[PDB]
Parts: sequence; C-alpha cells; structure tokens
Amino acid sequence: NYTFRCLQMSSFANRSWSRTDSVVWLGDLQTHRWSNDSATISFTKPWSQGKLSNQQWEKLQHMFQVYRVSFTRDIQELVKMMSPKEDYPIEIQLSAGCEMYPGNASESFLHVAFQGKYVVRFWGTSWQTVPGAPSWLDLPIKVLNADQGTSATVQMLLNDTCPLFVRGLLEAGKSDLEKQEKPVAWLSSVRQLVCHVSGFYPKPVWVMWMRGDQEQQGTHRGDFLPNADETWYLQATLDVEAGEEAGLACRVKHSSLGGQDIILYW
Amino acid sequence: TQVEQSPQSLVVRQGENCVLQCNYSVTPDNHLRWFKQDTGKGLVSLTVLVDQKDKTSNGRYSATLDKDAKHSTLHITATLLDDTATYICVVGDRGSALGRLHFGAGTQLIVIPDIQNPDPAVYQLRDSKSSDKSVCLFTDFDSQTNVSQSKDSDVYITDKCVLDMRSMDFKSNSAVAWSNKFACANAFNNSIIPEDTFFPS
Amino acid sequence: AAVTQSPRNKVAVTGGKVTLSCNQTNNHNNMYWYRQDTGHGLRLIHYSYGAGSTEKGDIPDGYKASRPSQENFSLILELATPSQTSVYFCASGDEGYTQYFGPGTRLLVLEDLRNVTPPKVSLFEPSKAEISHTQKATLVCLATGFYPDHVELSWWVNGKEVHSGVCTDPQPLKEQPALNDSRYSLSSRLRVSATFWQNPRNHFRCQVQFYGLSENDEWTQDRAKPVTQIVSAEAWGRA
Amino acid sequence: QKTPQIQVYSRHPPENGKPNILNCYVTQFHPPHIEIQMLKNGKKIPKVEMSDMSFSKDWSFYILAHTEFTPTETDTYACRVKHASMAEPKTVYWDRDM
Ligand SMILES: CCCCCCCC(=O)N[C@@H](CO[C@H]1O[C@H](CO)[C@H](O)[C@H](O)[C@H]1O)[C@H](O)[C@H](O)CCCC(=O)/N=C/CCCc1ccccc1
Ligand SMILES: *[C@@H]1O[C@H](CO[C@@H]2O[C@@H](C)[C@@H](O)[C@@H](O)[C@@H]2O)[C@@H](O[C@@H]2O[C@H](CO)[C@@H](O)[C@H](O)[C@H]2NC(C)=O)[C@H](O)[C@H]1NC(C)=O
Ligand SMILES: CCCCCCCCCCCCCCCC(=O)O
Ligand SMILES: *[C@@H]1O[C@H](CO)[C@@H](O)[C@H](O)[C@H]1NC(C)=O
Ligand SMILES: *[C@@H]1O[C@H](CO)[C@@H](O)[C@H](O)[C@H]1NC(C)=O
Ligand code: NA
Repeated sequence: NYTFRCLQMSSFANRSWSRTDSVVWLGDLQTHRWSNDSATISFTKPWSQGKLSNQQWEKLQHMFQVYRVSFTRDIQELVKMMSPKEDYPIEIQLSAGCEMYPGNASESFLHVAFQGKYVVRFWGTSWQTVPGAPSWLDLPIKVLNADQGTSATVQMLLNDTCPLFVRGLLEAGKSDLEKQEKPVAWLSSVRQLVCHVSGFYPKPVWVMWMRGDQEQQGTHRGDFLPNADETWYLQATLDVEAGEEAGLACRVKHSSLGGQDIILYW
Repeated sequence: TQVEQSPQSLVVRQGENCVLQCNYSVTPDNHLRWFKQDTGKGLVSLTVLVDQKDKTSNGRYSATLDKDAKHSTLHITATLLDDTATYICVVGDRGSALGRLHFGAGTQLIVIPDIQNPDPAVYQLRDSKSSDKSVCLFTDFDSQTNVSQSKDSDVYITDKCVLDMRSMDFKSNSAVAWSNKFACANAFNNSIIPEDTFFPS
Repeated sequence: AAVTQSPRNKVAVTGGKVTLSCNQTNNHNNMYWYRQDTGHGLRLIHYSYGAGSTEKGDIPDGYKASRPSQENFSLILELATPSQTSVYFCASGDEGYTQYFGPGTRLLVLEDLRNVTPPKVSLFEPSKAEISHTQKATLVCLATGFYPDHVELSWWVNGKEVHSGVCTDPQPLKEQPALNDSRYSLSSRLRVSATFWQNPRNHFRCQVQFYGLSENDEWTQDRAKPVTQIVSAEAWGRA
Repeated sequence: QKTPQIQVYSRHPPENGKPNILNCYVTQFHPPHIEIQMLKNGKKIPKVEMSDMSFSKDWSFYILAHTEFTPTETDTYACRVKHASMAEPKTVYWDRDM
C-alpha cells in the first residue's frame, strides 16, 4: 500500500531571483530529482520511467519544462497583483501525487503551501483555499481558476496520469521496493544505555531492552533517521542505575532476519 | 520577435480569396487571435482560436490553428473593398490575466474594387464662396488607370481614391487637381488617361 | 465592455509634458498601455493590476504610469522626445485573457512648434455637366496651408455625419516638397444623387478638425495662435 | 521561522582505525536556505555529499549530509549549521558512545 509524492519547493528572494527544485518519492524511495540548475528531470533509479514509452516521457517532461518557467512568471506577477499586501521573500511548496490501494482504487492530491502554511489545494475541477487560509488569496484563486487550459491538464494529471504511471512504477521497481536489508546493532552508554540499530530496510522494525524474558517498559524508541544508502537508522534508549547493567540486552526483530533475532547482551 | 506574419503586404482584386499566415515561437500558446485594423482606426477582433487543432469561422473570414506546428492561417472568402486593412496576429501565453500578448507586425491587404460601368470624365467645380477659385475632378475611370503627380509643382494632384455610394451599390474612382497659376483640359495631361474621356464645355 | 481614450490626437513639443488618459467603466481590475509603430506589433509600456499599482512592461523608458482609481489609467511623458511619436493604445480586462482595447491616441512630438498652422477649408460645388451626364453630384472639399499633417476631415449633412459616398485622400500631399517643414493640403469627395443635391433644404458642410497648440503653449510670433480647432466650409442645395 | 534539529550518527558500528560513513541529519527548519558543514577537529571536511532537499507532511524541510571518516581516540567530528532562525551557528558533536 504505497504513496507517490512529487514534492516541489520554490524560493523567490527578490523580484528577479528565484529557484525551484523538485524531488519525487514512492513510499520512502526517491525516484526523481529536478534541480533548478538542470533543463531536464533526472532519474534516481533505473526504473524511474516506469512503464511509459520514451515518447510519452518526452511529452510529459516537456509539460513540466513549460510548467516551471510559467510557474515562476505567474508567482512573480501574483506578487505584483497583491502588492503591497505580500512581498518577497516568498517560499512556495507543492505536494502532488496519488496514494495507491488494491483493486484499481487511488486518491490523487495536490496541496500548496505558502510561507509554510497549507493554503490552497486542487479539488475536483478547480483551485480552492482551505480552512484557515487568508481572504486575500480569493483574488489569486479567481485568476488561477480563470485558466481553463491549466485546469483540464491538472485534472488529467491527477485523475489519469498519476495512477497509470504509478501502477507502472510498482511493476518496474518491484525488486528495489521489496528489498530486504538487515539491521546491524551495537551498544553504548553516557546512566542511559543506547541500543543503536542501522542498515535495515524496510522501515518497520521492533527494538526492546530485554532483561531475559521481561520487556523493559522504560525503553524509549527514537525517530527513524535515514542512512545515505536508502536504509534506516533507529536507536532505543533505556534509563538505568549503575551496577544494574548485568543481565540486560537489546532484542531487535526485522523482516530480513527471518526469525533469527539479533540479541546483544551488555 | 516571436510572431511572424506573411505576406508582409499583398494586393488582390475584389471577389478573389486570400490566405494570411501567422507563424510563432511563443511558449506557451494558450490562444491565437486575429485582429482587423482599418487605416487610422483600431482593433476589431475577427476570431480567437484556442484548441490544439482549432478551426473558426465568422462569415467570409475563417481560420485555422495547429499548435504542434505553431502555425495559424486566416482565409478571407470573396474579398470586398472594406477588407482593405492591416490584419494582425496575437498570441496570448496564458488563459488568465497573468498572460502577455505577443503581437505580429501585421499583413497589409489592399483590395482593388470592381468597376462594372466606367464613364471617364474630367469636370470643373467652383468654390461656393468665390466663383473664381476652382478644382478639376477626374472621375468615373476604372482600376486599370493610374494617376501621376504633376510636372508643374505649382499644380497639385491627389492620388486615385474609390468612393462607395452604398444605397445604390455603386463605386467610383476619382482624383482632384487644382492650381493658383491652368485649366481642366490640361490638368491630367501627364497621366495616361482613356481615349473616350469626357471633357465637357 | 468599452474603453475610452483622451485625447484622441495630440501635437506636442520636445521637453513638454504629455498625459494620455484611459477611462473604463467595466470595473476591470487590470489595465495596459501599448504603443503601435510601423514594422513592429503593439508593445507593452506599462500596466496596472488595480488602483495604486503600476508595473513596468517591456519598453517603459521615457514613460511614467499612474492608476489613481479603478476607472483611470494614465500614461505620463514628463519630457517628450521625438522618438515617442507613436499611436498609443490602452486596454483593460478582468481575470480572463481578453484585453478590451481603446480606439487609440495619435501623438506627434515635434522638435519645435514655429510652423504649426491651421487649414483654410474650401467647399467646391458639383459640376452642372456631372449632374447631367451621370445623375450624380460630387462635392469636393480642400483643406490647405496646414502643418503638421494631423487632421480629421469629416462630412456633415443636416448636422449628421455621412460616410456613404465619401472618400478622403489616404494621406495629405505637400505644398512645397522642396522645403523641409512644408505645409500640407488634403482633399475629399462626397457624391450624392442629383435629386439630393437639388434639394435646397439639405445643408452640406465639410469639417476639418486640425490638431495644433493647446491653451498653455507659449506663442512668440505675431500671427494668430495655431490652436487645436475646427475649420469648415458649407453649402446648400439648389434646384 | 523554526530552529533546526541536528543529529550526528555513524552508518556502521564505530571502531578506531576502521573506515565508516558519518551522517548529519538536519530537520524541522524554515525557510530552506541553510548552510551545513561537516567538521573534523573543527576544520571543514572537503568531500561532503549532500542529498537533495525534501520536506515532511508538516512542510518542514530536511536534508541528509554525509561523508567518509575513520574514527580515532584522538579525533573529534561535528556538524555546524548556519540558519536565519539562529543568531549564531549551532554545532553538535559526534559522541561515539551515542
Ligand atoms: C504541478 C502540476 C501543475 C501542472 C500544470 C500544467 C499546466 C501549466 O503548465 N500551466 C501554466 C502554463 O499555462 C499556459 O499554457 C498551457 C499550455 O501549456 C495552457 O495553454 C494554459 O491554459 C496556459 O495558461 C500556468 O501558467 C499555471 O498558472 C502554472 C500553475 C502554477 C500553480 O500550480 N499554482 C497553484 C497555487 C499558487 C497559489 C499562490 C499564489 C500566489 C501567492 C500565494 C499562493
Ligand atoms: C477528475 O476527477 C474529479 C473528481 O475527483 C476528485 O478530485 C480530484 C482532483 C482528485 O483529488 C480525486 O482523487 C478526487 O476524487 C472530477 O470532478 C467533478 O466534476 C464534476 C463536473 O464535471 C463536478 O460536478 C463535481 O463536483 C466534481 N467533483 C468534485 C469532488 O469536486 C472531474 O470532473 C474529473 N475530470 C476529468 C477531466 O477527469
Ligand atoms: C505533479 C502532478 C501529479 C501527477 C504526477 C505525474 C508525474 C509523473 C512523472 C514524475 C514527474 C516528475 C516531475 C515533478 C514535477 C514537479 O513537481 O516539478
Ligand atoms: C537578490 O537576492 C539574493 C539572495 O541571496 C541576493 O544575493 C542578491 O544580491 C539580491 N539582488 C537584488 C537586486 O536585490
Ligand atoms: C533558476 O533557473 C532559471 C532558468 O533556468 C534561471 O534564469 C535562474 O537564474 C536560476 N536561478 C538560480 C538561483 O539558479
Ligand atoms: Na510597437
């Protein structure tokens, strides 16, 4: 059950300085990358084109190449329209894509954020603001909804292109997505005992401090932190009194270990 | 210069068709509009094409747009004298007010009017305030005649010009000549005027 | 969705202030100023997205804009140059793409106003022979001695303007082509049925709207101040 | 404006003399203009690979900085971060035993 995200971020510093960069994720694997610096979108995987032919990719990337230039100009003009109400610096973020379910079921989204606040989404047939959004955005939204061409294209992209494309990606990237890399663990202290776990994919993992059979309820699991090689890092910390570290261990369960859990006795 | 039109200028006889070309490099190309502009006056919209492959009509004017090609044509059927005008091509890059219009420099059309019943003559006309001042009106000739500026620079002669009496479906070329220092028999010596020109009195 | 411009025509001197005004009762947020010049398409000078806003277009140099209200968008030239001789066009529109254009404003910036002069207008009555040969009467009007060439000749019958049966020279001819600041002449014809000419209740009038100096332009010379004015000539029919 | 959370951590279990990769993971900041250096002994490491910038569901940005390193008893490693939200640069140190 996977989610495809096209995360775009745009930063307008002056009237005449901006940049827009994009990255694309399928679950937690990056599949595309588009620097302001490059005229073209880059694949970060072998299978990033999906089941699309070369001709369909060209047509699709050209749409984006024109989007980026047009997007930049529009924003710059929309600033001029609202001036002096909102001025630079301006940060703009899109989050666009489609979550995929079994059968044919999908849900496509396109959320826009302004200065870090989610303000606009594309819904059904048009752009609309969301609860909390300023009232001044009604003029921008009225102007963006005036552009019937953009609306039709965006409708096609959300309703058809995204789910078709992602169904393609999932077949082509099957082996990288179903990947099974094993965690490696190690111990340390500072007393707070730390069980480091690293190298594991996919993201679901279980880490507990075990005094033999009994689970130590004080085990504080941290955040999942990324490694560079598209695997994960996690550490669980237990808080103890000194001299009490005998008969204590860290048990780690993961899909790749195949029943054979990692046990580190301290 | 992202919008180029062709031909730059062209001359046709009444009743004949013509085709006007517009090629453009503008990106994107939301819509293309064709304007008509009479000399002196301003911009009458004739049509606007919006689709990837679009076709429009408006009476005797029809037009095409192919966006892959970035190419449009305006076809004028059965040209009338009033079609004499400059025809201008405009490409808008958005479907909203955020867009910029990119204008071609226009294609100038001249339509030569059909003169069914020529009756060439050179009449003298007198001033309503002063019977001693006068002009010479060469008129009722057909489109195959040319009028030339005078040899004597103290004589003045205007170029040919067609008028249209609408009530009677009647058109007539005409030109004027006058001078301080001269008479209407000698006024248009320096033009090749028809053998059967009526010089009265 | 209508848009007006004023003045419709203007003669100015180099260094003078010229203001070209554009009015619009559509409640359109957005207004735009272009200039038309032979060998180019219309080019954007300034535009506005509402009252208080003015933005630079593609060729803004020499021009200030001003949007005092939703209704008015002005184009201000502080120090007019000869290169700003053009035909200016204002337009407006709401959030959509269509820009609704005004009728246009001709501007001529001269180096110097010394030779500005209004026309003498003469009306020439139809030829007896034309009447009898054709059953048609051709009036001829003659604007003469005027400079610069900014005139609008119009034909008026019983206080209403007539276009049918008119033709006017497409350009004025020079009275002394040898000289650099030559005066101009212009001619026009009105043709009607002999019946119509032979009615002495029909009042004919040739009108020339010369564009020249304004009230507030300085005038050093002895001769009458060659202001923007109407000069005309006039004749009735007769059986 | 939000203050960035820096977390320094090694890829493989540390061992003095054995090659490894050191990761500096900067998160939860806004705006995205951010300067990251990885430091050895307080000097700038030359070959620091940076991942592309991305953001989480809360619209907060994140970015993974990393580079090769052999750890030693005698060498310190750190991640220095300049950002508008902070008056002066925050520097967090790799703790080995953590
Ligand atoms: C990410 C998926 C979007 C894909 C859009 C593809 C269509 C596109 O590129 N539209 C272009 C160009 O449009 C023009 O050309 C096309 C032909 O290619 C067509 O003819 C169009 O009709 C024509 O207009 C238009 O420029 C749009 O406007 C840019 C929309 C910016 C966008 O996504 N904005 C969303 C909200 C920003 C909210 C915001 C504004 C101001 C301050 C605070 C927040
Ligand atoms: C495309 O689909 C929308 C409805 O889909 C929803 O909105 C999408 C942007 C995406 O988020 C989906 O996952 C959502 O389920 C259609 O919108 C409807 O259109 C009709 C008019 O034709 C209108 O009466 C409805 O109110 C619209 N629905 C909503 C929820 O607003 C749209 O027509 C589709 N367009 C095309 C070209 O396929
Ligand atoms: C963003 C619109 C949703 C539809 C997504 C279909 C995208 C298929 C190919 C990946 C596109 C990579 C370009 C990202 C575009 C961007 O946000 O700049
Ligand atoms: C534009 O913004 C950038 C931001 O880094 C700055 O370096 C540049 O000097 C600015 N230019 C102008 C003209 O304000
Ligand atoms: C981003 O890209 C555009 C066009 O590719 C360019 O004009 C602009 O200067 C770039 N800005 C930066 C900061 O790289
Ligand atoms: Na121009």
